[PDB]
Amino acid sequence: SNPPCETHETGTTNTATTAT
Amino acid sequence: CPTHADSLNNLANIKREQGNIEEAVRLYRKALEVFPEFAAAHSNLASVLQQQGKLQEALMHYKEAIRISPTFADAYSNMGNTLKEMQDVQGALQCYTRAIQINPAFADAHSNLASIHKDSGNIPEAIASYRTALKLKPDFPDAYCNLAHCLQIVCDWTDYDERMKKLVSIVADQLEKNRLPSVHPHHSMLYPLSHGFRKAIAERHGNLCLDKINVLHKPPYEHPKDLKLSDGRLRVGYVSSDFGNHPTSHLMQSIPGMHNPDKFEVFCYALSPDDGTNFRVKVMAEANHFIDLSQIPCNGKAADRIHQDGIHILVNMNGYTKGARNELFALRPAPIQAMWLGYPGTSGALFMDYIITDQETSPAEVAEQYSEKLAYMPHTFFIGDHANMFPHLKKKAVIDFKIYDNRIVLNGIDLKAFLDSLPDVKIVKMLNMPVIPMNTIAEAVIEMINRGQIQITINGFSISNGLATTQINNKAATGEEVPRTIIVTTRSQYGLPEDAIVYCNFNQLYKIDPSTLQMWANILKRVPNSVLWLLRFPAVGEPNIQQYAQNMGLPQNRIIFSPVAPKEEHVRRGQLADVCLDTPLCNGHTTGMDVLWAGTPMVTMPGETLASRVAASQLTCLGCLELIAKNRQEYEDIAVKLGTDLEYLKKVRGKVWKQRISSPLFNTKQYTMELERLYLQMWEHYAAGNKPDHMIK
Ligand SMILES: CC(=O)N[C@H]1[C@@H](OP(=O)(O)OP(=O)(O)OC[C@H]2O[C@@H](n3ccc(=O)[nH]c3=O)[C@H](O)[C@@H]2O)O[C@H](CO)[C@@H](O)[C@@H]1O
Repeated sequence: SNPPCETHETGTTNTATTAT
Repeated sequence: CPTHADSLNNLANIKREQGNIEEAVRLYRKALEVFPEFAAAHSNLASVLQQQGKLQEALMHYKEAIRISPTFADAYSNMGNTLKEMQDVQGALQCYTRAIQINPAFADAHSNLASIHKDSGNIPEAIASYRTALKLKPDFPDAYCNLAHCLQIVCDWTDYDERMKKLVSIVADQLEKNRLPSVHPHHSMLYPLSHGFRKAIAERHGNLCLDKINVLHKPPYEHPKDLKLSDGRLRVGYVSSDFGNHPTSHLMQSIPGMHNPDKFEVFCYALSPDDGTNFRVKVMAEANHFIDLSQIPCNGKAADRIHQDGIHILVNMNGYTKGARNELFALRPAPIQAMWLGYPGTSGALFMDYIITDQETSPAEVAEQYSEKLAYMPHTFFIGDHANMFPHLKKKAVIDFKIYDNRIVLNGIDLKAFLDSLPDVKIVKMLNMPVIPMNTIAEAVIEMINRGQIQITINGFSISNGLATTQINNKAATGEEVPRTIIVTTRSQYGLPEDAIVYCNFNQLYKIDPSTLQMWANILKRVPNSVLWLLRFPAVGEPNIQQYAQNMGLPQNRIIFSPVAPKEEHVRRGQLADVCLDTPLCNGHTTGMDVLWAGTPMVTMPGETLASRVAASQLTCLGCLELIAKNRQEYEDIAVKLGTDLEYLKKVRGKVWKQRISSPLFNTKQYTMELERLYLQMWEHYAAGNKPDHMIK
């Protein structure tokens, strides 16, 4: 397989919803 | 009233942006108290709950928001982020694709979908989605910074200078406005950021752990002030998600067993489940106590466990990498907590006391970049298990197909015994090197390689094609077991020229920047018969390197690419190269040790960051200061000299080959003893009633 390396999960973006 | 609820929801969004998560939760809940069918409040509340580590509770509220409002795209995209964090990739994908289906112009959803492609290894698709996100929303730090890392991975350097400029300004603006920087702590080593920005980035990510433990409301732990409960033994706990087939175990799997059981009691805390490898088996067997914390997913209960064991020194081997549970260290269950080996940088966090390093890696003049106190090992903080994992590479022999030391190579545990059965070996005084003449036996070996045969038998000895290891013994190919047969490794196996200097670099391509390739092209241009040996790591980065090399003057035939290989073949084939050119932006670390164990001289140029200085520290401990450059000219000149002065090359290669053994670089017993001295220095300082200070001997 591919070699296991030092890995990091990519961050995501939460969406804040404003009430109008 | 909607207005009462709307104002509470809007104010909570403000509190959330200010980093006041506790107050945000409070205000969202008060909004739901006023207006229970408030879809936005459910989704927004779920976001901060996710941020507090309350994942299952977050999911409940997302689903409630979607029941109330079936086309609430924000909720789908936000739910996906939670599912992704829970390692439910399929669930996350389905939420993202749904949100995008509801609103194709939803930039956040595209950017989050991109992160899945990225983490799956589908970089072109990740790049495309990130660009769709930026097209819809040009001011989007998360999307831009992660795109920048995608381009780094595949060596896309289009407008690289403008990219760096943008990255730094993004971090600057984010730090000023007190946001979580879109640049990950590990990635910050690759960009021209100040040391101040890098440590700040690490500190903010450390804060995320504080958000997750504040809700636990646990009191400060009491800590042992003596070694009386432990019969005078220092209780050391190693915490890692990488006890198994991971570069980390490949480095230190022997260390827990080397520890002195009369003075030390070793506790290994695994953050990951058993993968069934001999790596996991060894640590479980040789540690005094092995605890599977993947059975205890609550950080409160987990930290409670560590504390019950009465740990004096708790060791962080993850840092900001996957599998980390830094919340355990944030709860301070031990009186002394130190960073070690796993993460090439500062935690930036107050809950860490020391970083175990060395004078060469982390000089006093750059101590500013760390938040921890420096704890110096006497040589290098780095270690490898190569002596235990690959003892079959300790000795070698060659075949005179014409005397080269790296054209056709034999290795094996039983190699000496086989050579004794051959009445015509020449012993070339280089240790000395056995040479098999071009006889019947040599012809059979070369025929095996040429015809692509798996394995032949000579005098009862199994001779193996080096390319066919997995077909012969999987456990041997991964490094779980020492190979039993005699392995053949040739330059013809990888399309390397027989009559030329081979410069190699076996790192992931993200470590290469345009400055580095320029420096390599300068070297190749000055060494007429020379090629550069790289890995398709990943393969899609290949046409990029090739094109940029053309633009620097190198024809494509000067650069040879090989696929990534199993662990054992990767270490072994390093013998075929003449010189390894280390990457200055971020050095080979594990792969640095891999290269030196193969007996291959590595040329390095240490930088300012820890990650850019590890190779120089390895070479210092190894005892080869002449391979350490002080600038780019010297780096080029050293590499060009090795490639042109073939007697000097013979001297240097011989020196490295001898020093793998005689230097303390691969000596895990001497390492463990020295590490124990450092631990005791740490403990006495604390036991005497002092806060941590630089243990620079
Ligand atoms: C920049 C970075 O991430 N550095 C870390 C990295 O080391 P380093 O930077 O040396 O290595 P990587 O994380 O890329 O891991 C690559 C792995 O692949 C293996 N390989 C390589 C090529 C190949 O063809 N075949 C093969 O099996 C190497 O032996 C290594 O085990 O992990 C170590 C273990 O956590 C840490 O100490 C280092 O700080």
